Amino acid sequence: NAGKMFIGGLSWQTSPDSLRDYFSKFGEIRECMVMRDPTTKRSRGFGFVTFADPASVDKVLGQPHHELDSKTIDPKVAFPRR
Amino acid sequence: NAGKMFIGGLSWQTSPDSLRDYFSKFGEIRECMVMRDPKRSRGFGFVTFADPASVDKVLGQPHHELDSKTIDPKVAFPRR
Repeated sequence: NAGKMFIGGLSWQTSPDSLRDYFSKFGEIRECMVMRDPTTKRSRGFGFVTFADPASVDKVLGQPHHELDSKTIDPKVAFPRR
Repeated sequence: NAGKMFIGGLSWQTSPDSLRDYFSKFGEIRECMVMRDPKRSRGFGFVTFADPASVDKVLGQPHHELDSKTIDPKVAFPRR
């Protein structure tokens, strides 16, 4: 549904509060989660954000660069299928 | 939480129902979900097993394949 985004490339050290704190700069956030890639303890992880205002997604995508915990992260519109 | 796994590299071919059918052979599944990237090659799948034991059966099988693609199921530790 609306307002949801899937984010790739998170540092292995990025916490959910680091993910929430960065993305709060484009709007209020309903739900936020980080999932580690366990192939290594030093592997890039994945993030999920659910914005309160679905216009927040637009604000995110209008940036050319996104950086978090010194890694370039890759926010995408989420396309879930249960 | 427990009993969760994720799979990368899913083709557009693979339906959520196909993913569920694949992993149900290792045990009953509570949740199953696919996240596509539309850009023409590989999305992500998420499965929640009823019983954590089912994760051990997936990981004790060394080679996995789904809809022509080798897949590499991994334990998922989501943290909100």
